[PDB]
Amino acid sequence: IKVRENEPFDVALRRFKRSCEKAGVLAEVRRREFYEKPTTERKRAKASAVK
Amino acid sequence: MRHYEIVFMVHPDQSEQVPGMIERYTAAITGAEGKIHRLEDWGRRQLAYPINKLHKAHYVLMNVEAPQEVIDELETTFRFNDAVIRSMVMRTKHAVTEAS
Amino acid sequence: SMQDPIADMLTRIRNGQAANKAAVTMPSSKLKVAIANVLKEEGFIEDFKVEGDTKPELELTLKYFQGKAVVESIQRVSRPGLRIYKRKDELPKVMAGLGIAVVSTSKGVMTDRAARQAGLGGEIICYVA
Amino acid sequence: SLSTEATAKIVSEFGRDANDTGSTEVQVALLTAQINHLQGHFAEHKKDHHSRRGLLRMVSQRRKLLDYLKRKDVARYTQLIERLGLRR
Amino acid sequence: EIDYKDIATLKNYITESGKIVPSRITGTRAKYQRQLARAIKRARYLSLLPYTDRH
Amino acid sequence: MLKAGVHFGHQTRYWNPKMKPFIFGARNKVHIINLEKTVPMFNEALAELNKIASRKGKILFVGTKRAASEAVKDAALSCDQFFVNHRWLGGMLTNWKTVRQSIKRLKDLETQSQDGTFDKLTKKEALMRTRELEKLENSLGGIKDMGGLPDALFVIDADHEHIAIKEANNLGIPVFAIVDTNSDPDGVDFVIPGNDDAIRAVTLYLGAVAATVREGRS
RNA sequence: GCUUGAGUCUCGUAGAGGGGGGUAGAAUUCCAGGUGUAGCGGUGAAAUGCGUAGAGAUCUGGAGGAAUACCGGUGGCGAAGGCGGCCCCCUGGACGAAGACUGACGCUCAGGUGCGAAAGCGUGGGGAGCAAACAGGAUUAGAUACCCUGGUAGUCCACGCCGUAAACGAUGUCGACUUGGAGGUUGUGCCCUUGAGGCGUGGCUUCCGGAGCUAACGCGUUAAGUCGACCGCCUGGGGAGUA
Ligand SMILES: [Mg+2]
Ligand SMILES: [Mg+2]
Ligand SMILES: [Mg+2]
Ligand SMILES: [Mg+2]
Ligand SMILES: [Mg+2]
Ligand SMILES: [Mg+2]
Ligand SMILES: [Mg+2]
Ligand SMILES: [Mg+2]
Ligand SMILES: [Mg+2]
Ligand SMILES: [Mg+2]
Ligand SMILES: [Mg+2]
Ligand SMILES: [Mg+2]
Ligand SMILES: [Mg+2]
Ligand SMILES: [Mg+2]
Ligand SMILES: [Mg+2]
Repeated sequence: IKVRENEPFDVALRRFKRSCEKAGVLAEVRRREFYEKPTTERKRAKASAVK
Repeated sequence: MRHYEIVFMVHPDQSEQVPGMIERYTAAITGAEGKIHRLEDWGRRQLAYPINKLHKAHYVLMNVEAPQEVIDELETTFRFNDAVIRSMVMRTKHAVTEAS
Repeated sequence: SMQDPIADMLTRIRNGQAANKAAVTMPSSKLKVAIANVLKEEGFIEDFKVEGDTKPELELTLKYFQGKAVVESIQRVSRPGLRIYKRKDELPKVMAGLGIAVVSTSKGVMTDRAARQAGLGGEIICYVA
Repeated sequence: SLSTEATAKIVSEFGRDANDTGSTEVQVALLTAQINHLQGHFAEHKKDHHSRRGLLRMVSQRRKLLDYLKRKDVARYTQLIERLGLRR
Repeated sequence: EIDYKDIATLKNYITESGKIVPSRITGTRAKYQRQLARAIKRARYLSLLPYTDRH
Repeated sequence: MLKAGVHFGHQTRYWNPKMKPFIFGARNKVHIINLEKTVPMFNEALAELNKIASRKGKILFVGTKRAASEAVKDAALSCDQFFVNHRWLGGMLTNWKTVRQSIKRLKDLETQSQDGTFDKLTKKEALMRTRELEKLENSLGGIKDMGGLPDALFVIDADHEHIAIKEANNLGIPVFAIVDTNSDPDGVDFVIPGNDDAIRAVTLYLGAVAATVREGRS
């Protein structure tokens, strides 16, 4: 989120934003509501993460 | 008789009311033959976020054993009294001491 | 439920047998025993035992002959839903003659062979072979 | 869900001694006791359907028990319904 | 954990932003992850902890 | 009574339930077999083994795993017995009459390695036909001469020999096998409990079989 | 009569179980203001729309409704429907450790009664966002659509209706019996607690797999296996869940 970076450099270094928000809870909340269908999405998202 | 934490937090400006407030609540609860097992006047603490405008506000902890009734007529007074910017009364599960 | 306990016995055999299980036990009853008796006397079970007193404990030793079990099939016939009562001329003979039919009579739990000789009939508890 | 104090009370008011907890009457009695208490819970609220299910449960139980008693000791039955104050 | 007042222990179960950290990271037990969050929630309300890093 | 210096038992979870009656294990999350039950099974193992070996022993020491294979190309191999120490070409018992010609090729080749045609053709064809030989060589050694039908079969690890046992089971070939805790028995007429893949339990019972077929009727 | 089935009693545990009252921060929309100035918005591309009565952007204060990020998980509760911020109040169920009391008091249940998503209906209320209808802009041969700009009912609360969903595990309930393996969750007994544990012992659950069962797929101790008690239901497709 915040980086108050300091002395001798110019590079972005903001690899933090791909550690929480951005397209995390953002591509998410963007569009179709969902409702009971996430349940189905996150149910297939465990059947996968078994092996 | 049940237990509660309770931890109302008062407004800076009305700081020197905090002693009278505590005197008062203790009186009320003791009068119902309910005891009082901890008390901690944490004073002016700094706020995480700035609740209600104004950062930093005066905290007070309690820990009481009193009949679901006087604990009832507490949040009311806690509402009425716009000097108390938040309150909270909690679980129970037997008394407590020190921590914090 | 526990409502028919004899079918429960019949099945504890049937099952354990197909599980190649040496023994098998169950709450006892007067009735239960008199049957195991017949099972033994006709050589289907190895030997029974009632190790109890207040909470009786009928216990049976299953036999296995070749590789098989000795009980190729054990079905209930009568049952609390529908009770079967054959006269005597009507007594059913299992596997032609081989295997038996456990029948209760005005004189005790016998086999169809026995009951036929006795000259009587009654409730035909179950079939065994 | 009824006070250990109060539940005990009734055990000592309908059984041989306290400990005679399972005595018919005693069940029928501390059910009654709750059933009645509860009638005020559901006086407010009323939309507390779920809890209501336990209450119905309570009734149908005590009913079965009451029935069984009458079947056994018809005396202890009448005495009980009079003294518990029901069956009209 | 065993309590919210312990903001001490707590501050190491929340990201910079203040978001409650998944149990697959804390490596914490179940029952406790709940006691944890519950106490964190509890601590945000009494302004002993931020909801957001925006303050 | 024991002899097995160290084959005790072997194999941990993967136990096959049916291998209960030959297990008393529990050490450190792996079961030790019934040390004293493996034994009365050498009674019957080597007994009906030697029993058919006098009446004339034609065995087939079937065993594989690049870490135990060659240790079957020995008195197992040498004496009154034949062996397979590589990938068991499925249907080699069951298609013996197809594979029979896979023999004619082997011979008609080595019988012409240092014999017949050889140093002629190309200096290509050479080890560019002993790539043929070295191949058919392993997997199809113990076949070579068969002479007297496969008659019992000694097999190393019952389930790892899925096929060959099954084949036999089909053909009436009594299958003597040692079956770990994990392996499925009953495919085995003469079942030999205990470890199956430690360099010992092999050579031990393995060499000890050679040492009873090898001699039975002088 | 009996104590094992079934209840009752004692202490405790976990829980988005139900009902009621408070309350919190993040956001959106709106109102006011500061600064700032020519665009913003939107699509596949556009246009309708919005902005010099100063929009968007940015900061500040305020009002309002609705839902509760992270925790969060083949995680948890409930009879099904279904139930996720925090707190108090009322309350249902489940499970476990002991022992004590009742003494077959039980299982199932046509008729009956209760509950029962979302939509929809009745009266008042409430209304930020979403959005049937409807308007406008597009696309298109056509476009009563999919896309865009708007937007009414409704979605929110109270009281009362309606009683249906692929209301699904498309698997009625209860009880007994029958090889295994790896988890998750939740009690509890024992061990130098001396390891963050170690060995057991219940409840609940996920994946996998044996016999067996099956048309096959697959099910598989949470059976679709082996049995019993009771109940609902099927008898070619269409016609019709219609008259
Ligand atoms: Mg009887
Ligand atoms: Mg706001
Ligand atoms: Mg603002
Ligand atoms: Mg409760
Ligand atoms: Mg209704
Ligand atoms: Mg509705
Ligand atoms: Mg309405
Ligand atoms: Mg639209
Ligand atoms: Mg229907
Ligand atoms: Mg389903
Ligand atoms: Mg159903
Ligand atoms: Mg299992
Ligand atoms: Mg499976
Ligand atoms: Mg079944
Ligand atoms: Mg109709």
